[PDB]
Amino acid sequence: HQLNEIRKKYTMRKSTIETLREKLDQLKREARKDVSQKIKDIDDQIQQ
Amino acid sequence: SKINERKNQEQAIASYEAAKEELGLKIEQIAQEAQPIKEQYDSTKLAL
Repeated sequence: HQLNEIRKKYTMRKSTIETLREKLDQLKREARKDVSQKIKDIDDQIQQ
Repeated sequence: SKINERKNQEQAIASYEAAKEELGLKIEQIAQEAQPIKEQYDSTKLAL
């Protein structure tokens, strides 16, 4: 069971990298959305 | 997994708070140095 727990720790490391990948995906999505909104707002302010 | 996510988020928040405190001191000193420049500009404008 300790060896199985070590395999579970490896799977948990894979879960942590999956959590990292989902966090990177959400971070990139929020970052692109905010940067696009900010660029549009800055362009609108510059046009005004 | 959620405790680890919260821990890294809390570490980022602590880094942001430390940056906020140091940046607040930096802006305070920058304003203190900038005020004489504004006074010199006003005196130069009045002389001109």
